[PDB]
This record gives sequence, structure tokens and C-alpha cells, in this order.
Amino acid sequence: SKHGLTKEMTMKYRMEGCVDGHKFVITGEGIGYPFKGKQAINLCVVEGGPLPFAEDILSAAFNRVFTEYPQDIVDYFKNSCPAGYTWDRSFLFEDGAVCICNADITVSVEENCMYHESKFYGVNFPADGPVMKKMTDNWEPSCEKIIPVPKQGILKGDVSMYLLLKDGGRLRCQFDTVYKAKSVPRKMPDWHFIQHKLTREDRSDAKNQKWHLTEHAIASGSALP
Amino acid sequence: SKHGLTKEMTMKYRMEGCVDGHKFVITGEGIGYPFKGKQAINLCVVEGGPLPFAEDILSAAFNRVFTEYPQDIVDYFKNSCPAGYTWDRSFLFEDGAVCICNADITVSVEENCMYHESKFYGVNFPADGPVMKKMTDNWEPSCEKIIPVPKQGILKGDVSMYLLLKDGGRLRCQFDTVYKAKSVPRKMPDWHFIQHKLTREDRSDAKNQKWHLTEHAIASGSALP
Amino acid sequence: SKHGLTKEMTMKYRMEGCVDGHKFVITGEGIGYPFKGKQAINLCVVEGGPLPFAEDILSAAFNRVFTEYPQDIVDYFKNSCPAGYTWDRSFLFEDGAVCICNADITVSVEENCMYHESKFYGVNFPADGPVMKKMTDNWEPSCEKIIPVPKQGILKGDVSMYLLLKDGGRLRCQFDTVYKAKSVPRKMPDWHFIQHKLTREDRSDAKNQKWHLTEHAIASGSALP
Amino acid sequence: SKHGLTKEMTMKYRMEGCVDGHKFVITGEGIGYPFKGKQAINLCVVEGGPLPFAEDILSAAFNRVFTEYPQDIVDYFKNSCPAGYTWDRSFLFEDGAVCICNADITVSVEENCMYHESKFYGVNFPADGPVMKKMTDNWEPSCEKIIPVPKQGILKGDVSMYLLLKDGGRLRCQFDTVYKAKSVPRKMPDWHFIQHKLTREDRSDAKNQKWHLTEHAIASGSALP
Repeated sequence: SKHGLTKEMTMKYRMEGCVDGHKFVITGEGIGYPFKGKQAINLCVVEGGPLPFAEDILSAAFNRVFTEYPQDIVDYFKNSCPAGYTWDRSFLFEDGAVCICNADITVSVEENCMYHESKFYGVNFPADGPVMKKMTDNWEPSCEKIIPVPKQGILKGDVSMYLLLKDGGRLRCQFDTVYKAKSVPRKMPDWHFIQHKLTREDRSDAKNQKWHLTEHAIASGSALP
Repeated sequence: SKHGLTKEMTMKYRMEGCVDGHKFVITGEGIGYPFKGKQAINLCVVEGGPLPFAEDILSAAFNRVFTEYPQDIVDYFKNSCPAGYTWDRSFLFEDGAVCICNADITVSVEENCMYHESKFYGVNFPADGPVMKKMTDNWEPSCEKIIPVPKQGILKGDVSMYLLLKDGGRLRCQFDTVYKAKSVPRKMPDWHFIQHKLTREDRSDAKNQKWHLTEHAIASGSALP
Repeated sequence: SKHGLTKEMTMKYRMEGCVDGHKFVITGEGIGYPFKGKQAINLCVVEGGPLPFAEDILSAAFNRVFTEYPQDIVDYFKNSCPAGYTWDRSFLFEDGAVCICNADITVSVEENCMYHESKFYGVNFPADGPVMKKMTDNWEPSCEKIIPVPKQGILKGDVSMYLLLKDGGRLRCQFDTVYKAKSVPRKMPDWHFIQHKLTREDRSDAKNQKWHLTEHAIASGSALP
Repeated sequence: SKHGLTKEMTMKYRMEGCVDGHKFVITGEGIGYPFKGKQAINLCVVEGGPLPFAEDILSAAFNRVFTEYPQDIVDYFKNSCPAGYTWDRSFLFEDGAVCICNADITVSVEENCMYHESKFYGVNFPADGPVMKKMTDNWEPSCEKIIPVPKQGILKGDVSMYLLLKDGGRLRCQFDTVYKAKSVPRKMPDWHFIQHKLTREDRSDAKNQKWHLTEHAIASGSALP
């Protein structure tokens, strides 16, 4: 337990949200590899299912503890463990839709388990758009810039996202995040990138709306010397 | 009781919110004149006070029932009473801050009272900005365009807002709203304007953070023949 | 000649531009009523015709001298005559397309003629969008907010525009303008609105791409006392 | 002459522009290494100097031929040579300022020289902002996403930029580009990244406003397998 963390951990999730007036609760459980930047999780809609919107919008809402950091970049996220960190993000879609999500990440060292409590709110998705019509097909892999705010001991993230559409199109979404360790650290990173790759597969049956999500994320510095 | 409404009504409010990680509950009570488009209300912070942010951001969150409508424009809001309407709005500040608010408006005919339940979420207000530093000084009066979405029996509102700053500056904020009557009406308006004027005065003491808010709003069509 | 202006004036136009790599020159001539806020003009494509894009995008580019001002609001535009004023505007379409236009307005008192020299640049219009496919059908009437910048003796304009589409849709465009009298005046207005209504009719033949444009514009203050 | 290109080339530049009403012409000459993604150039203000704005805004305006491409990603830019390619870009600053630039890139094989003709237009830079006050201090290195538009044989670029400020601040700017080879190729790349690093040093004297610019750029695919 480097920071209360081990090589392979279990994860528990609860999300409450509201999108275009529709309320929901999702729970989840998963397995992850903090130092590899890999996680796989299983989500289950527990109230308000079946959702009237693409599962895909919730993907980036379901933990930067799961990022592979080179030893030469300060790992702000693992350093915040076990107590953890919280994050706030706005999603600005190019069609005017707007989301906000807040999460709180925390470790139980005794259970070797990461807990994740989030709130997801979305307004203004066009009723006829690919989100509300569930015609999306995963996010394209990305490169997020992580920026230190040194007077405050917090980080900003900035990633321009593309949700691939079943019909061959792409829907742009701007992510702006604020990452806050529960204790503001004296050790801060310089700006760096984190690259991400998601997969998402619906596994819904007659009882429940269910799906499987994975992320692979790797932090790095500029490629220019 | 035209639509469960009388010339002068009382109003009750409850808001739960979260801004930059700070949770709060506000209650309120007021008096309003539906057909004059006038209302005055008194807000009281009931949890999480004193707020770390300008009271002003909550202003447009605290009821288009209070708008003076000419007889020649369909009044979508009064027509939705007594059951009422819900609305969803994103606030896009020019400094990257983002808010979402959801309200539900409903009439008790027996009490001659309008009830207002809202949720306010805000993320990314710069810690050193006039909002988090409480250096704001009311919104400038505005002209909002109301746009019918005829396939859906809902309205959009679009208003470009300016929060005046104590130091002589102005902070831009883009409001985009979706207004939904609980029953989608057959009678719909054409696009029109609603002009608004707010006043806000802090009345805080040692016991409580408290303030007084008023709105005057008037609907109209284009001035060009 | 109040400010070199008479009740009815003629107007001459020249525009050079470039949209998605396509260069053009348009000339025009018209008649206008400065104090009524009315103008009608005839445009003629002189190089690079037929244009590959909707005539409609050029509409707001083709003179705030033509606005009806109440005596109680300073008329910054007529006050700048005969020398005139220049203006700069960005057009931000919701599909990512971006335009810039610059105009210079000047009066010849001897000819009772207003001259208008402009530059129009547009990039990123999707090749398959209603602009490049010429499937637009005029702008919806608007309400622009005019804001004084008192340290500088210039004005800002802010109008949220809607280009109606032949198929029943609407394309949003954000106009942000800076208006600069060639001499910065001591007399400045308070913020006010200017409402606008355009008409546009193609009158193209075998020789030339030609069309007729009109504007009616009226300035006013807030409707709330 | 792989595509009319050699390992080390000279470059000639001409730019005409207009920023906040101020017109200028800049010329330049440089040396570059197409296959290394390196270039260094010397700019000289030939009309309208000294410029009233930061040299830094012109930096990304002064040739994706200078990018190091791995053999396994199609190099759209070198493949377009010697005839070349054109590009169009909007710059959206967070304070509302807006620029557009258009360039045309072409090779003279006989002279082993790349020619670069551009137009730069900027409107709405606040007179008191770090750009108009010349208080900027270079761009932070970036990661631009390059996206193929396969029906059209063109590319899009998307990069979120940060202009560092002399006072320790940062000013955000959104770059959106369209890259067009003069012949639309059958060979197209998949989406990839290009990382960039600029340096800029003023070398102005009594005769002329002059400066030295360098870029290093390297293309790559996602780091996730």
C-alpha cells in the first residue's frame, strides 16, 4: 500500500443524476490496476432504467488514480490517496447540450477498494439528436492537457472530445475539469498530457440495463525536447 | 382563478445546490402579481450559509408565470397552470464557469400560492473571480428571445446576460433555457421577447444570510412591422 | 444636412471577400432614410460569381446610420457623420463556421451619398451545410444590445442571430461587434437596444448574380421603468 | 526531391493583415528541415510597424510540411508537394477576440524554396488586454488532433492553445483549422496528433521591427494500444 493502493483493486460506484428531466441511479463494481492505468467496470441501472439517453455520455463520469504515471511526473492523484480527491467537470456539446458532473474518490485500505460517488446533470440534449435517440458509438481516444494552478494546489484538465455516431458522424464535446485533492499538496506537477482510450459494450437483459466500461490512460510530457 | 391564478399570489421556495463543492439549501417566501409581471421575494440561507459566492448568481434561478403578456401573444406559462411547468437552463460565463439549474413550478389553488422547487449546480468559478470574491453588483436588464419548438410543444429561451461588477466591470453570461409545460399544449406562441429587470439587496444579519429579490418582466413582439 | 445627412440619401457599396477559399467582389447601390431607419439596396456580384454560398451570410455586412433613434438616446452613428465610423464584427456559427467583417462608412455631403467599403472573410462552413448548399431563407428579426465602452468612446453590439433554413430548421449565429467613430465623441449613449428586420430577395439573371436587400432598424431603451 | 522536397530548404514569407483596424505587411525568410519538423524564420515588418499588438498572435500563422511523420502515418502535407496546400483557421480567444488566417504553401523545386503567402485578420482584442498591451510571453507547447474528412479529401485540426502572459497568467485560445491539398488525394491518414513547440524572440532595432520564430512539430498516433 503505496498511498493505500495495491497493484490490483476493486471499485464500487454510485451515481445519481438527471438528464433532460429524467432521474436515475446507477451502481457499479469493477477491477482496476492503478499503476497500469487500467480499469474495467460493470454498471447497472438501479432506478429510472431504461435510460432515454446514450450510455456513452456517462463514460468519462465513471478516476485519475487509474493513470500510468512516469516516475518523473508528480502523480497528484495517487498522492491524494487514501483520503482521495474530488473533481468537477462541465461538458459543452457543439449542439448546445450542457452537462455537469461532480465526483468524490476515496480508498478503503482495509478492503483494498476504491469508492466513487458521483452526480451527473445534463440539460438541452435535442430530443431528435443522437444522444436522446441512442445513436452513439463510443468516444474517440483523446489527449487531455493537465494544468497546475499553483496558488491553489488544484489541477485543470482540458480535453476536446468526439463522440462517434452510429451513422458515421462525430459529435464534438468540450470537457473542462477541476481536480482537487482533499488536502492541497506541497508537491505539484508541471503541466502534462494524459491520453485516454475507452471501450463500452451494452450487456442489457430483461431484468436490467447493464453495461461494461473500460479505460486505459497514460500520462506524459511534451514530445518536443 | 384564470388558470388557478389570481391577481396577487404568495410564493414559497426551496433550493438545493452545490457551487464549486459548497452545498447549500435556501428557502424563500414572496408576493407576486402574475398579470403585471412583478414579484418580490425574500430568501434565507438555511444550510451551508454564509455562501462563498455572489447571491447574484442565484437570481435568475429564483418563474415565467410572472410576465406581463399582451392578449395577442399566447401565454404558455399561465396556460400551464395550475399544474405548472418545469425549466432547465445552462449558464455559460465568459471565464469558463458553468452552471445548470432545474426548476419545477406549481400552483395550489386552495392556498393561492405558487410553489417553486429548484436545483442549482455551478462548477469552475475562478477562486479569485468576482463571483467567488463576492464583488458583483446585480445583472443589467435584458431582452430574452423565446422560441417555440413546434414538434415538441416546448419553448427555448436565449438571453445574453451581463453581471455588473462592483469595480465598474461587467461579466458576460450566456443563458440557454428549455421551458416545458407538464402537458404539452395545442396552443403555442410565435417567437417573442421577454424583457427583464432585477433588483437584489442583501439583508443579512447575525442569525442568517438573507436577501430581497425583485423581478419585473414584460413580453412583446418585434418592434418592426 | 443635420451632420451632413438628409432625409433621403443614396448609397454606394463595394465589398471584397473570401469565403472557404472562394474570392469575390460585390458592388451595390441603394436608397435610404437615415431618420426612419430604412434602407433598400441592390447588390451585384462583380467577380467570383455565382457565389458558392448563401447570399444571406453577407446581409448584416451590407450601416447603423440607418436606425431610428429617439431624441432621448444619443445617436453615436449620425453624430459621427459626415466623416463616419468603422465597425468590426465576428460571426460565430453554432456549426463552427467563423466570419469576420470590417466596414468603413463615410458621407459625401455634396453628393448626398453614403459610401460603404467592406471586407468579408469566412472559414469552416461545412461543404454539406445549408450555407454552402444555399438552403437558407433569411434571418429572423432580432434585438441587439448596444453597450458603451466609456474609457474608449467606442460601442459594442451583441446579438444572437437565427438564419432560417429552407427545410424548416434554424442555424444559430453569435454577432459581436465593435463600432468606432473616426473621432471619439465626448457625447456617449447609455446601453440601449436596436431591433432589426431584414428582407432579401434574389434577382439573379443570365448576366449577373444580383439581389435586393432591405433593413428596418429601431433603437430603444429597456421597457422596464 | 521526394515530392520536390530536400532535407534542408529555404523559405520565403509574405503576410498582409489587419488587427483591430491596424493594417500591416510582414516579410520573412528562413531555413527548415521538412523531415525533422524544424524551422527557423526571421520576420520583418515592412508596413504598419511597429505593430500595436503582440508578435505572438502571428506565430501559428507563420506550414505543416515541417512536421516529422512516422512512415506509418500518411503525410498529407509532403504528399501535396510541390504544388502544395492551403489552410484556413479561426482563433477564438477566451476574452472574445477572434482571428482568421488563410495561407497558401507552395514549392519551387528549382530554387529548393518553400513560398508562404498569408492573410491575418483580428477583431475585438480588448485595448487593455495583454495582446494589445504587448504583455505576452510565447505559447505553451501543444497537442493538436488532426482529423480526416474522408468524403472531401481535407483535414481538420483542433488545438486548445495557451498564450503565456508576462505577469504569470495564461490566455486561452481555441484553434480550428481546415487543411486542403490543391489536389484532393486518394491516400488519406487516419486521425493522429501533431505536437508543437514554438520559440519567439524579438530582435527589433531602430530601422525595423524584426523577430525570430522557431517551430518543432512531431506527428504520432494514440499512445494506447
